[PDB]
Amino acid sequence: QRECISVHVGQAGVQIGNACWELYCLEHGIQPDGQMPSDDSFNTFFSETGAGKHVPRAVFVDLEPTVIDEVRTGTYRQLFHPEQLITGKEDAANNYARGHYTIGKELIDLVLDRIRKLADQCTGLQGFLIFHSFGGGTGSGFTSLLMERLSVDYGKKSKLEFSIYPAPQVSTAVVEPYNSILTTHTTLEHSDCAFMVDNEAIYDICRRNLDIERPTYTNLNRLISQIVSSITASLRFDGALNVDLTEFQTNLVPYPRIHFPLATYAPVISAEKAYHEQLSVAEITNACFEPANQMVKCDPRHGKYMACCLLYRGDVVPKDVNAAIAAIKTKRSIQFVDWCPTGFKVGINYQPPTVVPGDLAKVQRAVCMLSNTTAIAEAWARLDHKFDLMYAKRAFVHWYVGEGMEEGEFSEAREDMAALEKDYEEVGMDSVE
Amino acid sequence: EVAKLELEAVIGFNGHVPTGLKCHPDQEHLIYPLGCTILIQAIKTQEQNFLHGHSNNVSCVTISKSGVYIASGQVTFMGFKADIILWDYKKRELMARLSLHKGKIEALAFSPNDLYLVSLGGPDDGSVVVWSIAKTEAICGSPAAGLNVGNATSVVFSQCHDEMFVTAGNGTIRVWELDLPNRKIWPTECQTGQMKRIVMSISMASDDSFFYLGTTTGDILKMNPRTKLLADTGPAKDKFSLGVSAIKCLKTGGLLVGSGAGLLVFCRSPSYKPIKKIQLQGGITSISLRGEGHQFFVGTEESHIYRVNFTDFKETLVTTCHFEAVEDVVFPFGTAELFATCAKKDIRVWHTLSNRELLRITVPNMTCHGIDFMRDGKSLISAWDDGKIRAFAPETGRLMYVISNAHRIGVTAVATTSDCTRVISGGGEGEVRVWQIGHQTQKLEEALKEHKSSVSCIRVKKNNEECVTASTDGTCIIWDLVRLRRNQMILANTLFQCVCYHPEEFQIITSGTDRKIAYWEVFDGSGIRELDGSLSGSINGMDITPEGVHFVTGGNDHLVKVWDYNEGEVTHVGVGHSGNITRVRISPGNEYIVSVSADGAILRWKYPFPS
Amino acid sequence: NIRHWINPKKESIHSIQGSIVSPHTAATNRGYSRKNDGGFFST
Amino acid sequence: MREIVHLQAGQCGNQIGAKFWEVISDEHGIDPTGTYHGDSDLQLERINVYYNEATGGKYVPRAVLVDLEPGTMDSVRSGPFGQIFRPDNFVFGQSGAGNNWAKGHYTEGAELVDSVLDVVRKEAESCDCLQGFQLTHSLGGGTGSGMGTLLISKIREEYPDRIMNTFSVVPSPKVSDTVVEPYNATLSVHQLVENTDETYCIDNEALYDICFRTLKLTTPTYGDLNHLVSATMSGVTTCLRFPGQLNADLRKLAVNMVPFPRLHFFMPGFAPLTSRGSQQYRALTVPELTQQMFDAKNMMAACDPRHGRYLTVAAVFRGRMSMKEVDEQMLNVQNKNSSYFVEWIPNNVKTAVCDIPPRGLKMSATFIGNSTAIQELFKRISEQFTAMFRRKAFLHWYTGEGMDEMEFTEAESNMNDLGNPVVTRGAC
Amino acid sequence: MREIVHLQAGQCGNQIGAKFWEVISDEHGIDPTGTYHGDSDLQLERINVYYNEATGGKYVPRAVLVDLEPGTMDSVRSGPFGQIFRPDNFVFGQSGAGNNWAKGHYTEGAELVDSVLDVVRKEAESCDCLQGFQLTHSLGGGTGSGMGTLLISKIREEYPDRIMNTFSVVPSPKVSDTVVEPYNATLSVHQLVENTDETYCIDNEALYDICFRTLKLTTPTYGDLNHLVSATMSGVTTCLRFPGQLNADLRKLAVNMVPFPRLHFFMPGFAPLTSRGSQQYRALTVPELTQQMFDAKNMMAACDPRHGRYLTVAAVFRGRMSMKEVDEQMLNVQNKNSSYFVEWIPNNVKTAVCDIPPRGLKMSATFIGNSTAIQELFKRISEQFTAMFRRKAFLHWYTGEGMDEMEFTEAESNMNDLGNPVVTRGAC
Ligand SMILES: Nc1nc2c(ncn2[C@@H]2O[C@H](COP(=O)(O)OP(=O)(O)OP(=O)(O)O)[C@@H](O)[C@H]2O)c(=O)[nH]1
Ligand SMILES: Nc1nc2c(ncn2[C@@H]2O[C@H](COP(=O)(O)OP(=O)(O)O)[C@@H](O)[C@H]2O)c(=O)[nH]1
Ligand SMILES: Nc1nc2c(ncn2[C@@H]2O[C@H](COP(=O)(O)OP(=O)(O)O)[C@@H](O)[C@H]2O)c(=O)[nH]1
Repeated sequence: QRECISVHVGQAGVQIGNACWELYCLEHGIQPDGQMPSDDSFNTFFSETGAGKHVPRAVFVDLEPTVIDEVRTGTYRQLFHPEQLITGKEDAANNYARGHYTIGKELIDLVLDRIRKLADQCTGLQGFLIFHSFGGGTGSGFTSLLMERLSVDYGKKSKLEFSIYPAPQVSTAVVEPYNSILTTHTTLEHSDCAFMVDNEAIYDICRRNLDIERPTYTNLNRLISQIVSSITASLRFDGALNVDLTEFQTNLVPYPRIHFPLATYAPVISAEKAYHEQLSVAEITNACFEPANQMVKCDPRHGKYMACCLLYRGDVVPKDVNAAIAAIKTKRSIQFVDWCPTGFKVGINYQPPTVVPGDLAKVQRAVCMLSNTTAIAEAWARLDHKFDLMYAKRAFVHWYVGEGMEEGEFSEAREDMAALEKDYEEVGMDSVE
Repeated sequence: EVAKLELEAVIGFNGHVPTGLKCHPDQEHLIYPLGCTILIQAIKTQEQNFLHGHSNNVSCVTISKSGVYIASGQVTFMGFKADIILWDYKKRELMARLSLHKGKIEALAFSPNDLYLVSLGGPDDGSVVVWSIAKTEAICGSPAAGLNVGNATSVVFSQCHDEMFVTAGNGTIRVWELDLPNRKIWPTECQTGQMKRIVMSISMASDDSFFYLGTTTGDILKMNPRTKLLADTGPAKDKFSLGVSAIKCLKTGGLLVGSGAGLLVFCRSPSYKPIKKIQLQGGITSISLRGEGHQFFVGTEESHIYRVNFTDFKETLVTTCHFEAVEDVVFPFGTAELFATCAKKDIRVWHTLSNRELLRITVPNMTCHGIDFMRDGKSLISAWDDGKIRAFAPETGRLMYVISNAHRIGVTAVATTSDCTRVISGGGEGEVRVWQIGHQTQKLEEALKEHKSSVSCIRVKKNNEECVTASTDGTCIIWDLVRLRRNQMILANTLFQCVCYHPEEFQIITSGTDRKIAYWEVFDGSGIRELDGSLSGSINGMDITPEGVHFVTGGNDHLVKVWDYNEGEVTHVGVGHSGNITRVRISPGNEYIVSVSADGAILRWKYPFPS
Repeated sequence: NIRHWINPKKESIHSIQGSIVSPHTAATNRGYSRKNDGGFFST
Repeated sequence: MREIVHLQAGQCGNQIGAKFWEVISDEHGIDPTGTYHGDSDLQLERINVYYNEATGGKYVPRAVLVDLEPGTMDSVRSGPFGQIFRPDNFVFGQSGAGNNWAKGHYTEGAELVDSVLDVVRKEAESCDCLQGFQLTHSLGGGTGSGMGTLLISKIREEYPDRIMNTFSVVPSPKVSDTVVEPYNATLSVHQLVENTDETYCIDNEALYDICFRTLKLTTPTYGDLNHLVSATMSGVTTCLRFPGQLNADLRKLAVNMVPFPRLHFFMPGFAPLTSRGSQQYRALTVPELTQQMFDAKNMMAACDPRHGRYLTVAAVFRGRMSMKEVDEQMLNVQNKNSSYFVEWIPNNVKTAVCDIPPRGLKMSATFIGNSTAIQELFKRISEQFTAMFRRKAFLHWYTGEGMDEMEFTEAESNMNDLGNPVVTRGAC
Repeated sequence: MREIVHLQAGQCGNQIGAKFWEVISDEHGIDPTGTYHGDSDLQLERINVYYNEATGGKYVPRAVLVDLEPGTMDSVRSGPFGQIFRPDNFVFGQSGAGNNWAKGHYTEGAELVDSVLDVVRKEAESCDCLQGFQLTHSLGGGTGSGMGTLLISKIREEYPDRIMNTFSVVPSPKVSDTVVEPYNATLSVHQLVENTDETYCIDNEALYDICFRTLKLTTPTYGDLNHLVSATMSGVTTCLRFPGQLNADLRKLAVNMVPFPRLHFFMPGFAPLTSRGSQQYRALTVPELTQQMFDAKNMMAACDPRHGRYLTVAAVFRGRMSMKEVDEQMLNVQNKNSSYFVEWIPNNVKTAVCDIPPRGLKMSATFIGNSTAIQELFKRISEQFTAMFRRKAFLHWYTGEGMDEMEFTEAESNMNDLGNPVVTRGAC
């Protein structure tokens, strides 16, 4: 009854969604055949069909195969309808021009057609959850074109991203600042809330608390999957504070442009550290507020917390939730913005977090903080500085302009980012009038 | 005192050795290699005899034409010398301990009239060496290959005189001639025009007309030893798939060729057109003649031994084995004449009295590390290095379920409760994950885990309330399968590879890399005693009799010992294992003992006590 | 006579989905490190 | 689904491409007869990158083998994996190479190139979608220098939207195998500079040094010499053929590698390199793979990176491995060697990972580097050309076969105009 | 996590280290093959102090072997524990050592030192917290005299926060096995003073004194001499590899035994040393360890400790033993032999205790002492220098290979200046 469509664009989107649906099938007790062994909680992320097959409400888009083919030849081949997995024929090749101008048109009509066909088999659609990076050509250009077309066709809907930001230190590609600047410039006016996840901060988390020494990207994608499975948990189960996507939308976005929260999680403990720990409410709230479980590499003390929502999941009591929030509002290390005295959105659910065969521990409590803070101004600024240093003397510009890109959109993307940093500064300082 | 049990049956054949399975000219005995020994098998009366003494796995075996001398090789360690043990047959003794090669022995051949032996070395040496048979020392030798070519892979003598070595390999076809007056070998290269082929199997005829080379390119090339130049080439079209890895030149006119896909073809050589073609599972590695050549013996690389007739080409599977390492054998609760063995690529069930395969599951390349039958006998649980726990059908081989991504670094041990509801797993990371099985669902109850290393074995109390998990970090935990936590924790200074409850459940018996068997109390986890049990080698695998008087052990010392519980001296002691013993099991009827090792050998014993 | 069941999918030894093995042998962690201020890791 | 058309030009190119085909046939599981006998379905899943499907599972590579003299064709056909090639796409010519660029380009190459273009067009038409062309040749000498660059020109005119990789053997200063190598390499580089999107210079001296010290070989022959070249062949196209986290194909390597269209001259590297005796003492792991990858002795071209600033770097890893270890080690090398990387390009290393390593190993790493230091090759060739051209020596054959002085002058001036940008970015 | 990079220079240092690796592999349970065949798990926990890895747990030491003569490496390879070292760590040269400090320091030694330092780095950045470089050499002679000090100078320039532990064999007063040992010793101490933090003087006459009077052997061998030297090698470093009460590693030893940075020349001793006959009449306990460890008979440098006061001393014990033993007896010694410890420093005795003793014993002790008695060792070499420098003999190779008279005057002046604090602090 309260459904939202998942879109998975790029290799990051496809692998994160692989981990996501791996979590979702064991959450709602669905075997990887579509059949559910022997109540409306499955209707939101799965769709009922005769003989009990439960098809996902997901569109896996990738401009190049073998990443979709991992799904089509893996253990989840029968769960997905084998047309929803949409493949191109050429890799977009880390290029926003290829992603949005030249090879996006051979699939945008098919992707929109299947978005429409999945949307029509839906009574109350709550919106879109879109998984991509600010990186590769597919995950930048195709999601930019998708935001364009979804703004034209379903403009009143909610569009929430779960983006993989380029890390300020480690990165993946040379062309990362170009692609990131272009996708966020084109997507600033059409994206409505973008939850920001950074791989180096996941690295620090899984290295420090989760006791893994050499994990691949699969653990990172699973940790993102838990965050999305608990932002979307109250419209699936029953609690006391029932929170929805439009609730998060209103609560996290003060200004029309200012819509970039960071997602953080409670215990990422790996079960040789859990039986020796209370795992209560106050200490996991403190752990989320700690400036080390931040999931993008920025210091909150180098910034201002401005609006946050706590999503408590499991056996939680509202008095302890209130006590934790009252304890947080007193400490001066975590300081709010002076014009927002009510800066907390509380949403609690009665479903304990599941365990997938994986590495996260069996816990009875979890918290996701989704926090729109000014401290990601710096994280925008380092990538802008990289953009300047690489844009000084036409590095890799000919690759863009030879595909259909106009040189002036590099410029207007740069001043759009300048206006975004100016808006962050303008909302930063305290009121004096 | 120290008695011997009985050698009932042995199942094993190392088919990876090129020119392996042979046939002595007594027409009634098979010479085939397995592990660090060579097996004598009489075909008609079926008795097994062992050719003991090699301090590593075999690499090549050959027999003299007269049929009174046998030679074998080793795969010994890097830098250390290899050896050839020059056996005689009629009294079966270690006659000579030839040793020159800084690597592995890789080709061996005896002269037509037994005077000389040739010792084409390994991929570190690349040398030909002649050893005389009368004096049993070497005469001369040289680098086998040129410095612009690869290495030599096979060597052969002549058939009418003692002077015409043929060495072949990675484009290194040479016809060497001995010069025993001045005691040196003369090399002569061969040039096959523009052809540059890689040779695996070499042979020649009864007379010294031509010698035949089967190549990795799927063609057979005949070469004239005298004039030292190629003559004819193989099937221009329809080249043999993979490559001709086993060739034998018959006396009359013809050739037997065997591909890497098992394509045994009797061909004749103006054109090498297939006259009689037979598909055999496994890559044909050895072709031997039963005397004149009316019956053959084909040893495939999948450890399948075939016996065919030349007049009609009909096939009799006589010995099927494990082609890689075995890791577990189990018996169902009840009948003792069916036992299941798992391996590096497959799980097979065996009828015991006939020593014969009955069902094989051939999950491709991933290693199983343990199996166990359910108490009701309707599914065989199998732990793979997939991280998965499969449930195969006990009669037809079907996936009833696959437990996906269960354990991170593989699943090493499994056990099943008596109520046929819980399967306890154990993997590399040390988790003792318990899974509940229903009609169509399987769930993770709670991940019991304290261990910091692999879980070697898991045993379950007959009340299915207690379980013990031997771990390779020196810990045995008495878990508690009602409320799912730890009761007692035995800590030692070894790596446990085998744990076993007392049959009426007082003390756990543990052993491993300490070469020391230990009895452990389960009240506070104290040590009752600490007795010996291996001179040099980790002891891997134990099983108590159901009565509770004697247990059986076998480890890296290649030798099974049956101990008493109240006592603990050696009662009876069996020998004959050609490799590292990985498990031992007593039959539920308390009649037989089945011992599985790492060379791929299934040995059967008699449990020689009525208790 | 011998019954078979070849698995329909032929997997590979490098596409498996677990945690990758430490090159330092795990029981007696050898090349070895600590965590950022201390830890005996997970194996 | 993407595929590569393989071309072999010259004796050097034919032997190197042959060793490529042994390596790729070993990787995918094709025996010398053409039958698929592998062990994993992932090899057969993307078999249509190099092998056209034939009748009855007899997969034939999409390689066009061309030489101006029918002597190397018989060697390749009579080699081990010789009955894998189609017996019809062997385009030869009953003539001589001459080791002369004029004879290979404005003469018999120009009258065999119609047949070659026909065969390459047939192979490039037997396509669902092609990604581009790779050509193996040697600039020093004939056939590959003249007719190889001619075929490069015609194919670039015909198909302008496809990626070209040219693996070119370039002469060394310690030793030369042909006295007109400076002229031939000069006129070949003049056409390589504005045509191909990726060039891979392979130097015989540096490859011999790799065979000396890293491999500890006593007599590395040509078969052992071109094997590493085939390894760095397969490294750049691995993720096109095999799955993995963070795939990378030729086009994304190009768009991530070259900041300017003229600067596309690389130097390759393959770094699970262990000697036979020292293999048992190795502990194969990501940090020492990266150490051997960035060590200035595995470099396939005879140009030291310590005398230049890296413009861009790419590392295509193969094997099951930790990308914490990948990202951390690439930032360790980027921060430890800060003066060897250009400061105007941040995060100037591309990372690729594949699941499937080469057979007989567990973990491999193919290094592709656009460095400054290509001057130590190009200025060397220019110095040899300047010393030889002033006396009008070894040149009357070039003029008699149909060339003028102006094209020689244009070629030398174009290497001066090619060395100018790649030195002005060395001082920013 | 603390690693030690082990360096072997010269013939003497090569055999000393090629007995140390056997004794430490006997302690750690490693066979000649390289795998672990031991009894207790407590060995394998801390073998990242001398041993790097290989696949399959086949442990390989982090020793860089170097000598200018390629004949000692053959003996090391053919020795008992020879197939455990890296063959790429066998850095040799096809030249002559020549027992010549100039020939080892300003020539072919300096031509090889770059290839040596490459391997040193390849062992150094493959660590986590490197703390110490050990170097085994002989002061009298070649290679270890010239190349040893050159390597120490370059390594100290590269890594200025890690400590040098140089086990140097000084010349003996009774015998000389080379004519120019005074020249080599003077020139080598010239760089040893301002580069190293723990210099350990080993004297062959003192080793014969121990092996004849104490150990009571009839036909001693250099293997036995290097065995006692290897015993004190393992004794100094035992607190890094084995747990025990009140651990003290190398830097904590150095802080307690180096009062002034010039005064770092030590002289060691090992003392569960009994003859095969008189093992029966020992009383195996701590008081005889203390006497046999403090006496002037087990002192491995042939300079009598009764001639000069102990400035500082450490005595690291091994074995399951309570601290009544230690604290009671070293306080007893400090109180009653009060005139042999300088009074301006109270309690100049350092204690450490390890739990596991060496194999085959129960309780061992390793002396290290900063004494005044090294004044005689350096003084004797000073007159042996000035006996030959005045006549300018044995010196034309020194001038011919590129040195100067002022270098010799500076070296002798530095060592004569080193003779000053050892007499001023002896005389208060
Ligand atoms: N969790 C997760 N993140 C990934 C994965 N692959 C890539 N990423 C992130 O994505 C960035 C680069 O890959 P993408 O931007 O997704 O590339 P793409 O969107 O598929 O576009 P193309 O490169 O043209 O195929 C990296 O910086 C990673 O942080 C993945 O498999 N799992
Ligand atoms: N790496 C490698 N280089 C080769 C091989 N064969 C020849 N070369 C090189 O090719 C160069 C000359 O080839 P070339 O004369 O141009 O052959 P052509 O094109 O047929 O005329 C020589 O410098 C050789 O070093 C090979 O098999 N491998
Ligand atoms: N402890 C020990 N000392 C040795 C050994 N071999 C030689 N020496 C000493 O080393 C001194 C000379 O060595 P040196 O000339 O420096 O060796 P070289 O320079 O490499 O030729 C002699 O005085 C010996 O006493 C040994 O095996 N053990």
